[PDB]
Amino acid sequence: MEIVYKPLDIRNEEQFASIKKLIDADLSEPYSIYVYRYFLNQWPELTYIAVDNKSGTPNIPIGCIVCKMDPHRNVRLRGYIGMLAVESTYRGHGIAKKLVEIAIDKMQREHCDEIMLETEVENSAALNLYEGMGFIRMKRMFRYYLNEGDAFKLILPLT
Amino acid sequence: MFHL
Amino acid sequence: PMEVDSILGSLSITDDFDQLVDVTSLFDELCSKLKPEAIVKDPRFDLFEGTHSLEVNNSKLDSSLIELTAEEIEFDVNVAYDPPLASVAAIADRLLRCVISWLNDYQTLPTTVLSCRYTESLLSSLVKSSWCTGNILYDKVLGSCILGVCYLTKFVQKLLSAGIVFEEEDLNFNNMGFNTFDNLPGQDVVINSLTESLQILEAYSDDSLHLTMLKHILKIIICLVHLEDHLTDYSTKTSHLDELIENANSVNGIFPQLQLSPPKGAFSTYIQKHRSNQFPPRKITKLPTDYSGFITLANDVKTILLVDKAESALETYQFAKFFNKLEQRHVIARILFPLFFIRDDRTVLGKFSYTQFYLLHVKEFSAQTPGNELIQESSNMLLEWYQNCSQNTCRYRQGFNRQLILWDSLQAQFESVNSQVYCSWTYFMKLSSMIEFSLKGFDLDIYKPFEAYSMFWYVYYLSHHLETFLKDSQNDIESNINAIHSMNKKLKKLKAGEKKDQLRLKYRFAMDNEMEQLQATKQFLNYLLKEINITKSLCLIEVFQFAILKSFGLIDNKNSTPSKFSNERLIHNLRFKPFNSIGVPELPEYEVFQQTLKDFVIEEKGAAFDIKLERATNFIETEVRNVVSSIDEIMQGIKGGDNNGVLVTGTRLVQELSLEYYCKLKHTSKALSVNSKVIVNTLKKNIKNKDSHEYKVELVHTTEGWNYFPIQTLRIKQDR
Amino acid sequence: LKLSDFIGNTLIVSLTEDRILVGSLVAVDAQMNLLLDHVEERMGSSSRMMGLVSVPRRSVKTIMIDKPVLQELT
Ligand SMILES: CC(C)(COP(=O)(O)OP(=O)(O)OC[C@H]1O[C@@H](n2cnc3c(N)ncnc32)[C@H](O)[C@@H]1OP(=O)(O)O)[C@@H](O)C(=O)NCCC(=O)NCCS
Ligand SMILES: [Cl-]
Ligand SMILES: [Cl-]
Ligand SMILES: [Cl-]
Ligand SMILES: [Cl-]
Ligand SMILES: [Cl-]
Ligand SMILES: [Cl-]
Repeated sequence: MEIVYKPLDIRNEEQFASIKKLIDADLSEPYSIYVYRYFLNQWPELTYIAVDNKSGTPNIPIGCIVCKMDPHRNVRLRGYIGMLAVESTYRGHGIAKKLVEIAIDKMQREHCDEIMLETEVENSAALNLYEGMGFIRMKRMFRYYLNEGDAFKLILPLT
Repeated sequence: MFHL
Repeated sequence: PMEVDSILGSLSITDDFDQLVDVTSLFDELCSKLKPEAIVKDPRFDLFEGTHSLEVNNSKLDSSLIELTAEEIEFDVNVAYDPPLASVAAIADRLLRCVISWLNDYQTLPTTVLSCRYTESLLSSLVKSSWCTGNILYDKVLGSCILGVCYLTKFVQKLLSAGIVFEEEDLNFNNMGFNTFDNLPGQDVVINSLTESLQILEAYSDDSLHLTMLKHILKIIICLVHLEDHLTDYSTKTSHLDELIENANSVNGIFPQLQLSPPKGAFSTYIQKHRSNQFPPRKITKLPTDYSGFITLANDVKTILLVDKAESALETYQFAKFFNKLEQRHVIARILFPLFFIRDDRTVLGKFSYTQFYLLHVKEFSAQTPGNELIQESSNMLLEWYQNCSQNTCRYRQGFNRQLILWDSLQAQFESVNSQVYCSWTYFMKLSSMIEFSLKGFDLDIYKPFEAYSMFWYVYYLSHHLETFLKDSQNDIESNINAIHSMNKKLKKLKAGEKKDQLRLKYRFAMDNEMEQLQATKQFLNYLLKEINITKSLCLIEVFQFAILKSFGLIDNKNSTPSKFSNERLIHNLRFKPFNSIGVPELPEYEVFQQTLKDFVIEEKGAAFDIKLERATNFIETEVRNVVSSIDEIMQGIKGGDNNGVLVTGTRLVQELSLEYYCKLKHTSKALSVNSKVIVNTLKKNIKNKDSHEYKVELVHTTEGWNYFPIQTLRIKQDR
Repeated sequence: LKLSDFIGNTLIVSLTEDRILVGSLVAVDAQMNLLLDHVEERMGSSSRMMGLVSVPRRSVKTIMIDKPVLQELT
């Protein structure tokens, strides 16, 4: 298994469609097509995909992470991780971890002071991933995901 | 994840 | 399809527009001309505003693609489905359990109350009964039932219009554009309609299980219409609240005997597919199986009305500190409390003004008596503190973020004017809220196990400053009591004369106007010192437990997993960001946290390690018993009352809840000592095993313990 | 006739299977995906409002604009 991590090619639309195809299977909150075009078209450099070079389909995205950055309050830039998903047959191989690393490293190159994200309290897989990278819980939102459960606001300070 |  | 009006209506869809030009060929070639990355839009428009968009032909986001059964489409409000008595009861039963799922289970309004085709029918005619079935049960009996629940939701709307709690997380009110204006009848009409339909059931000669349940259902709906009385008239009467409990208890035993099946399509997702809807389709959540939610709702509202019986500022203070602490109250009661406490005539409980109510808290805490902007701003600050107590378990801690920086600003403004009596009370409220805000994070699983030492020692650090402030306040009050006592000593030595009359005149004046409050505050400060030392000792036990865990090498005060992005100092400052602008007590430096930990951590080895470890465990087991003794003393004074003369707790309104709080606090105390024995016995034996186990520390909530102090339990690490 | 002229104007977008959407155009991309606001969904006799709706390219059958509105755009 040979995994290659690529920055999003905005002109590649079949790659764009496979990103939505993958994210939509593993999300609880459904996203319209303009949810994706809000992230990818405005922040193309902050979306990465993972492909398997030795697989039968080399360029198909088996995993991807989608991020954005905006100035928080007035004096700080806050990077945001909105979407992260890995194919079900590829989990447990460190793929998502390296996708988060290459995303936070990119946002750190773009002079982000912090990375923020929300996730369910019941998502033990995602919590161990982020908190193991230095994230800490700053907030608990009551029924943020409705009947899915409460949420944790995670922040990783960079500067 | 992202939730509106 | 085969409907006549849909056929002719297809011609009228374009009638409003006089001329139409096809632009599809133009759009395709122009969009084909654009670069793939570009999006044509109004430059003013923010693309984030398009994230709440729906998508057509997307099953998860298109309301038009909802699949319905034939019965759900064909349901007619005017058809009286057989059997009438059994179906009306089954329909009415579903509606009340829909009310519970909406309010108790935090479900959306379109899924529960508005899913009923009869509810949508009654509200639709009011905007301009609604159905005439030809049967007395559907037309009048059910027509009264639908009106009662519709009147209930209108009152729920007015509770949400007060802005007390947060919409769509504490309570959903998505009515799909339903505005009944003033067309909805008043309370008198709704109750009489339910009473007239009730007397029809009484006059019925037949007797059945379905009739008996319907008898109670109309009675329950009558009680829900009477919930408005606690707001409009502020009545403390538990009459209708006792009926609602008793009728629900009678119904819960009837559910096993009968089985109810409503007409197919009576309750469906039909309203989402045809009425104006700007939200994605949503399935109908599973409904409750009993009427226990009505009992919980009625008990919580009964508790809210207890605060009207308060006579002192301490009784209102302790009520807010206990009514919503043990478990989150019903959202109806959590909204009703700030509206019942802070009333329409700008008075607190109808007895005190905003400034009077604040001056009570300072008088009863400082035992001293003296309308500017500082007092006015502090009075508004105190009321927002009361209103935060009724928030949910998450918003409760979030409310302190605003309070801590505002209390500190308020205290600094008092110090600039050198008004030290008010400055001290503001400092007490601030430092109390700092401790509360910090210990609440353990209840919400905010802190990870490696951050346990940082937070537990910080609260201990804060608790040491609060005990110091409280003990000096009691010393200042003690000297005032002795000053009055010394006058009595001096009067006995004095011969009868004019100067003895001056001292006798001032002794009685101080004895009649100052002595009683100084005694009551002295006993109240005894309770505060006992509670803060209990809270202080528990934090120290948690710090000693963490140090033992680090001494064995199981946990560190930082993240053990390496990462190439951040550092410990940045993460530590982020954790303590809210306490950064507070000058007194000053937030300890990052180095003070580190150096203090090394004082507790045992770096010795062998026999020297075993000696220092025994002193640490011996403190845990000893201090736990000393905490149990202090908790036991408090529980006796709460049972005995405040007029005993030793302690003053002001827990008369929340006696049972306060006793339950300390009993849970006593369980955690005993649990902390038991766990320290397990940790020592496990890790000592584990050192002997060269191929020992690999452990990880987890913050565990004791079920019947107090969750502000979780047990640092170690568990075997197994791979997935 | 640039696409920027059409935004903010009411478009009559007929969906692929007997559905009519009437709403103001907010955004359009290179793949011809439409974002409409104040959408009114008309099918047969019934009618309802849907707020902000997104229409993919495949779902569209035809797009039409009122002729008086079109001439004031120029
Ligand atoms: C989160 C997710 C992408 C992980 O995929 P993955 O390729 O297996 O990620 P990784 O293999 O790199 O895991 C790295 C770390 O995360 C943690 N982790 C990963 N999978 C875990 C699991 N099933 N259970 C507990 N922890 C897990 C572990 O700490 C792991 O480190 P370790 O292997 O040393 O124990 C996958 O679970 C998923 O698709 N979740 C749904 C999408 C989502 O909710 N994302 C987060 C919302 S922002
Ligand atoms: Cl592809
Ligand atoms: Cl039904
Ligand atoms: Cl007080
Ligand atoms: Cl008092
Ligand atoms: Cl003053
Ligand atoms: Cl406490």
